[PDB]
Amino acid sequence: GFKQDIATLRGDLRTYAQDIFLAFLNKYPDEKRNFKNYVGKSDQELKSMAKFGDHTEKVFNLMMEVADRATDCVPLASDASTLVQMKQHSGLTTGNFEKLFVALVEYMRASGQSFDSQSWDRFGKNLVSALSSAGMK
Amino acid sequence: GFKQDIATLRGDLRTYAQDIFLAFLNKYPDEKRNFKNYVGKSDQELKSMAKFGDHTEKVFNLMMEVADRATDCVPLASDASTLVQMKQHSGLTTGNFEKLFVALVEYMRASGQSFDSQSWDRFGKNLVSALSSAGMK
Ligand code: HEM
Ligand code: HEM
Ligand SMILES: c1ccc2[nH]nnc2c1
Repeated sequence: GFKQDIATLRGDLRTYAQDIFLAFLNKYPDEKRNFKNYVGKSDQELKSMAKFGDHTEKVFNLMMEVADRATDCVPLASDASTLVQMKQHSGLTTGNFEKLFVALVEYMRASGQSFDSQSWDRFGKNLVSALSSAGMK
Repeated sequence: GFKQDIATLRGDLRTYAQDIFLAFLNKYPDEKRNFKNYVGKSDQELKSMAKFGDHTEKVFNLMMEVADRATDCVPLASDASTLVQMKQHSGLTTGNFEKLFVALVEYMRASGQSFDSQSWDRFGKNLVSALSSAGMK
């Protein structure tokens, strides 16, 4: 279930982080505007750069902490507030997060492994509603 | 304390993992008997070898999970059974693990941060005793 999936992702976090972030950028090419430095590069070109993996790994470490602290796939309000207030997230809206979790669930369903894709879809929806309650437009 | 230290290490895991594992190999150079490929290499040459980067990341990803599942720095018996039975660990004895943790604790004490070094010393001793009970020589 959801708790085991956190362990699966953590066990090979740098690899999963890169693959899931590429699935997001490829599904929603207009989202690369938040990431101007990745424009004009294929998947393999992005992965060869240490900065890409370094950054994504740190992102997914925080995502897994939020997921592990959730109750029944409902994140804590205090974790949603951290995500809203981070300077790096200034001017994001909840739709950016909605799209990230649609891509993440699609990746899990195509992987042919035993992810609890329903729990992740629910986590993404509950994270969007928590971000709005914590002040994100 | 110990739980916060897991969060500290996870926030810069790649760099902490390679640095601690290098501290282990430089304190105990005979431990290269298990890593014949690492002979004749400086730290900066090891860091640019793909499989050094791979073992080391996966060592620390899993070690952080074992730490997180522990109670008062005592690991789960099931976690010890998994570590003993890994086909990659067939040539190992508990002394290989003891030495890793002696190096890890020395690294934390020298860092000048706020690690709970005493807790990591207990965790390494308790992991060793759990590995023995699970079947490691
Ligand atoms: C639960 C979801 C998310 C988490 C856990 C998260 C976490 C983080 C973290 C930890 C960093 C700093 C990483 C580093 O040190 O390099 C970061 C940076 C950033 N995030 Fe997110 N993020 C999330 C969702 C998003 C989304 C949906 C977007 C946009 C589509 C976004 C855009 C950015 C940008 C633009 C940066 C700055 C790039 C940089 O580090 O220079 N994030 N995020
Ligand atoms: C808590 C401590 C440790 C954990 C959690 C751990 C975990 C792992 C993991 C997850 C793997 C698979 C890595 C991969 O192939 O990508 C692995 C392989 C290995 N572990 Fe460990 N390990 C630990 C300690 C050690 C120690 C102390 C030694 C030797 C002194 C050792 C020697 C190996 C060797 C030789 C392999 C296979 C070849 C290699 O990865 O270079 N491990 N270990
Ligand atoms: C994937 C999901 C969230 C992110 N925040 N910065 N970079 C990210 C990549």
